[PDB]
Amino acid sequence: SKRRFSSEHPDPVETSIPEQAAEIAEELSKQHPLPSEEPLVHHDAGEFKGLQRHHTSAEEAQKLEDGKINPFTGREFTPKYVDILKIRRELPVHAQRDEFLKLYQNNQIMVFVGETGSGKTTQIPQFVLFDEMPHLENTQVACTQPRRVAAMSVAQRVAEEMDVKLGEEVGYSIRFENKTSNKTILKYMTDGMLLREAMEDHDLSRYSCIILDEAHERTLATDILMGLLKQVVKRRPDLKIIIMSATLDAEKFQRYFNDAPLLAVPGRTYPVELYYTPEFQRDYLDSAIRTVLQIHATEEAGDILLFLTGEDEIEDAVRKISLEGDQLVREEGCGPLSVYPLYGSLPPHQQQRIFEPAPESHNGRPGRKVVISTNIAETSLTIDGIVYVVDPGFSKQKVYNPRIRVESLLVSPISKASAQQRAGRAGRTRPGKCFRLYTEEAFQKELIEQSYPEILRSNLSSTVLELKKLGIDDLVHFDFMDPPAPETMMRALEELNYLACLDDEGNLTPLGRLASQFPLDPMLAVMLIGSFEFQCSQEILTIVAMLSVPNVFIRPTKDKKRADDAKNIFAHPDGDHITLLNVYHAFKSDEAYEYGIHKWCRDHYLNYRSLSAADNIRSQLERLMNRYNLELNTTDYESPKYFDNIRKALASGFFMQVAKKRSGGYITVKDNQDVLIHPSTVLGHDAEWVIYNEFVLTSKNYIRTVTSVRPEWLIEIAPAYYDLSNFQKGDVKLSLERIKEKVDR
Ligand SMILES: Nc1ccn([C@@H]2O[C@H](COP(=O)(O)OP(=O)(O)O)[C@@H](O)[C@H]2O)c(=O)n1
Ligand SMILES: [Mg+2]
Ligand code: NI
Repeated sequence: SKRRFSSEHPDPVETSIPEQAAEIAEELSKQHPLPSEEPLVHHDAGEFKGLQRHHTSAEEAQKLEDGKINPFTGREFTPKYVDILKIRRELPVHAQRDEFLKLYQNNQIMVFVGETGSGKTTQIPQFVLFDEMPHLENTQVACTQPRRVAAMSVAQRVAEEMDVKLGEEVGYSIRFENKTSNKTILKYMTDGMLLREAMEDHDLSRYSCIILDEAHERTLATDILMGLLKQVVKRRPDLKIIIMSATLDAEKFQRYFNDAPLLAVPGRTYPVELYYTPEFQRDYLDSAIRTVLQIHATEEAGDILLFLTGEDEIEDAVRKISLEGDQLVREEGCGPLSVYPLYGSLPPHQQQRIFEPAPESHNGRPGRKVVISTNIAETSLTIDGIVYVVDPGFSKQKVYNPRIRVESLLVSPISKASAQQRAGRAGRTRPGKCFRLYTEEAFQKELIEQSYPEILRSNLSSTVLELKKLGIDDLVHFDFMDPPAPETMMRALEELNYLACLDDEGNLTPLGRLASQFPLDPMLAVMLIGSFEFQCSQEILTIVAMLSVPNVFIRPTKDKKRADDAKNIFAHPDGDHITLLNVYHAFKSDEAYEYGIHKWCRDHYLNYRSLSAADNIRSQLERLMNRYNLELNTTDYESPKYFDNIRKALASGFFMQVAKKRSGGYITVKDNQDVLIHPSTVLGHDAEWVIYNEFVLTSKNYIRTVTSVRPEWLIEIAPAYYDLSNFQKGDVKLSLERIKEKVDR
């Protein structure tokens, strides 16, 4: 039965200021509807006309590959393309090309498996390109990666293998980063971005083929896509699906996909000699740095791959190994050593540096390359020439606390499966070694078998809003390969209801529809959309962007005081959200430009990469707001309302993340949890009530990135949530009781 709404228990949708803005912006759009997406263009000079769709063979394709003229363009192949072509034809998948094609042609859905390095991601989409000829039938081919870096990098690679401009025929699409055009045939993308394209077009009519790659990682977006496409095939007989996975046990995938056929590529990997440590290593970084240097000194030629858990850690490791590395060249006469980082946030031109050849030695002692990388180097891509792996046995993983309902990112021990995959990378070129910084005992006993799929480790808030935009009604019976606890799904509906993205009946509100057009956490989108109603859109727009990137402040452990002093320039007391607005404003100042920008960031102890990212994110966000008719406005700084309005917008999205100061530490509105402010910030005596961006649990529980807020404002902005009937007795409800009555006449 329909829920009743009163002044005592209002409708969260009607009381949502963001909802108002959405309704306003929605109508502005109806005065000028948007044009339909720009069409695709291609080239036919008749190069393919000798080929018949879904009847093609490997030989028929070779002749075209071996022809003068690039069939997809009409221009002629470059001499480097021919060199590359010989190399890539030595990959294992090329032996099975006709076997693969025969399955592609006779089936809608198929499973593909092979060791990392078999040539799945780079080749198979090109195989499909020749048999499908999607540009002739006015379609594309999509290939999804769980990882940003894997998508961008491999797209750069395959563009060269097809001898085409990046962004023209071969292109890539990432969140806030897009290289594509009307010319694009083969599009490598993150599984998240394909999911978003599906939200706008449910049938994905632009793609005659969809390749879900690296399924074994079983990321949240991949699992959803598998669920969708399993339906789409019914509406679309003209669509073909390929599921690629690195694990040879795919039987579960076959059943889920309705007993689809399996193609397996046999392992070509060489033997890898495993080395363990005699006892537990408490500090693995120094253990790792030493192992690398040991190898470079004592071992025969070949390149080293080091697995670490994050950028700051990796950049720190690049520093030390570069330093001690240069010392051995000078002191001990070692061969030269090159050192490259790899992690998620890296720019593309920095990404591609890992493939550079090892330096040539003049000392008669081998020159070498060491790549310090995250789990990206586990299955997602391969670096030619790696004979040596160093495995500290840690990765940055998402954990979930269903009781508290909180997502945390923590460095934690890897699965046994991951350890095997890491070691396997040393045996590609020839026999090689893998040095594990744990004990053979720990590897068998302590490490777990496999990591649970992300769907089980996530809060489903964004997942739910995505599903509803896709037209899914019953979210419990949705076809997930591994269903989440239904309790988690029900919580997400509540939260999105309070955010006024959904009504009490579960239907999308105008806010929800608009919020889904932004690639942000629902809290961030709501905050951003309703921002102009609080007359600070320009400032909130900046703050969302800053929140979309890592902490920009650099605080070396030895240099702490100077770094803190540098930060207090931008620091706003009880303003951590406002601090973010200050650095970005400082970052874009004409003053920092004259100073020189990279030097400015370094001297002020700020990270240029993070701030550069935010700048791009902000631009991409501003573009969405102009498109969907969200007004850009700002209040004069001298105004008494200036900081109030920002705090109001912030509360509008984040009102469910709030804490009140203990009378007799802090208590959180939701769940009534005792917490402490993160040491990274101190608060004055005037902040009884604060909004926090982050819940951080290490032993004791912290809230980070905090900004004070007046509890009155909470009642005004979110009256449905702060309805006292929802609260249980405690310091929190009593205090709330008193703010209510004190509103008089
Ligand atoms: N991002 C990438 C991925 C692969 N490659 C090259 O392409 C070969 C591996 O092909 P692949 O990535 O398609 O193999 P799979 O892991 O997909 O099965 C290797 O010889 C790599 O050197 C590259 O240069 N850059
Ligand atoms: Mg691959
Ligand atoms: Ni049921």
